[PDB]
This record gives sequence, C-alpha cells and structure tokens, in this order.
Amino acid sequence: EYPTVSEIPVGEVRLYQIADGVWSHIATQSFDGAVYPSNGLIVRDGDELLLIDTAWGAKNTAALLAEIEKQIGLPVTRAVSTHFHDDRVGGVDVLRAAGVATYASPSTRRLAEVEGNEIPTHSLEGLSSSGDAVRFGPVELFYPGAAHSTDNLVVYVPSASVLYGGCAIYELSRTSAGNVADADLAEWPTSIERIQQHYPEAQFVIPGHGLPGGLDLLKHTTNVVKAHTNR
Ligand SMILES: CCOC(=O)[C@]1(CS)N[C@H](C(=O)O)C(C)(C)S1
Ligand SMILES: [Zn+2]
Ligand SMILES: [Zn+2]
Ligand SMILES: [Zn+2]
Repeated sequence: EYPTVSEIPVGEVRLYQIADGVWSHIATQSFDGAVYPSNGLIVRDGDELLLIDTAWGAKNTAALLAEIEKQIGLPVTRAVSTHFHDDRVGGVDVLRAAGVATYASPSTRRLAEVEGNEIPTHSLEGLSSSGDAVRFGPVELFYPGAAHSTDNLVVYVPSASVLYGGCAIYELSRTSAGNVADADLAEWPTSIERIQQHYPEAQFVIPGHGLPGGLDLLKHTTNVVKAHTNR
C-alpha cells in the first residue's frame, strides 16, 4: 500500500493520505548508481496547505505541485524544510517562483548557504535550543538536537498523531547508517530520546526515506546509529 521505492519512476511524485488532511509525498532520485525514495508531508490548514520538505530537486518539486493541484486542489501557501540537504531544500526556488513562502530555521539557512544549496526565504525563530518547540499553522515543529544533521527538525501533526521524523529517523528496513557525513553521532541517540519524550502518543511515524511505521522506528534508529558508532 505505501508506495515503495521500486514502484515510483524518477520524475513522478505519489501522494499517500495518512489521515484527514495529512498526506505524505513520495519521490525518487538516482544517486551514486542506486535509486532512493524520499518522503515529505502535506498538512491541510483550513483552505490552504502546508508543505514539509521539497520532493528532492526542481523537477520532482514541480511535479509535486502539479500532483497536489490535481489530487487535492488547495493552494500550497507555506513550506518548511527540515534540514539543509538537497532532498529537503532542492526545489525551494521552484516553490518560491510559484508563490509559496519558504521557511527554515536560521541554522538550516546558514548550512544550506555554506553548502551552495537552495535557501528558504524565511527564518523560523524559537528553535535554536534542543527541546525547543513552536507551533506553525497546523503542525508543531520541534528541534530535538543534532542527529542526522546539526539543524534537523521534526514535525508533529496533533490532529492526526502523525510524527514526521525526517532524515533523523530511519525506516526499519535500513540496517546500516546512511549519509552520516553531517551527522552528530554522539548526540543522535539523545536527540531521539527527546522526540520520544515529547511525542509519546504518536501513532504514525514517517522517516525521511522509506516506509512509515510506529514509534519503534525511533529505537530502531538508535540501534543503527550505535552500531555505526561502534563500527
Ligand atoms: C542529493 C544528495 O543526497 C541527499 O540529498 C541525501 C540527503 S539525507 N543524501 C542521502 C545519501 O547520500 O544517502 C540520500 C538518501 C541520497 S538523500
Ligand atoms: Zn539529509
Ligand atoms: Zn534525506
Ligand atoms: Zn531495528
């Protein structure tokens, strides 16, 4: 039922409805000789939509906007990028040209600039210290501490008990650490503990890549990170 990597051609974007007014968006990209899936989120905010993360590149993000218009038919008015990598900000310029207001923490905007990646326009305040949470429209944004990257945010949809972990959370089928070049391996398990403590009621946990599950994905990610640490 959830679209798997093997079922989405590069260039196309699938929407998967999780709850009333909550969808995930799924895209793919070929990278370094393999094909990877990538998740983001769409949350209804009255008669508008909040987007979480691009669809990993300009072409996919243009397709994402077309697919949202076709399937949902409400305007995407704001988008938040949850860290500075290309699977989260790549496509920000597309969103901006289409009139979407793009947002990220000041730490994400800085790291994207250093990396030469696309830079969301607006700066989200109130997320600079581990454990910080702010409401943004229909979601809560939470900075759990450094993990997959120094700047990674997670997103919670209280009306639906959906926790979007982004790339700080691994799918169960991923048993080796991924891209950890920008990670804080030492802090990542403690950051995951903060997520668990703040969102114990979550019913649907979405990783940045791959299949959703429950809160077990948090301990799974800790296990994989610790294994990599001891490599
Ligand atoms: C575009 C370069 O790549 C990325 O933007 C990510 C960011 S998390 N890196 C991952 C990796 O290198 O494994 C990935 C799953 C391919 S997506
Ligand atoms: Zn990343
Ligand atoms: Zn990623
Ligand atoms: Zn596991």
